[PDB]
Amino acid sequence: RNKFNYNTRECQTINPSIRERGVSTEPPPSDTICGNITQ
Amino acid sequence: EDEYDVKYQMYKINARGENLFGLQNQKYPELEKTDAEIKNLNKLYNLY
Repeated sequence: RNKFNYNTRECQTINPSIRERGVSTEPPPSDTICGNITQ
Repeated sequence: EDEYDVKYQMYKINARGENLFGLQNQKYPELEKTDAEIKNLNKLYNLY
């Protein structure tokens, strides 16, 4: 009107996506033997 | 038709510049009179 007409603008940022992923470890295995003593 | 059409587009860029500079938009009635008369004329002649 008195200040001349303004000018529209646009800006947007980069929005990464949210993912839900779940993984597992495991208890390592073990061995259990029995032996006798030789002569 | 072509004549008042190019007149109309000239008037359009006129209004563009006038609104850019914020002046009072100049208004013209003879183009409207032309448009109405040739509108009825062209509708009847196209139907014919």
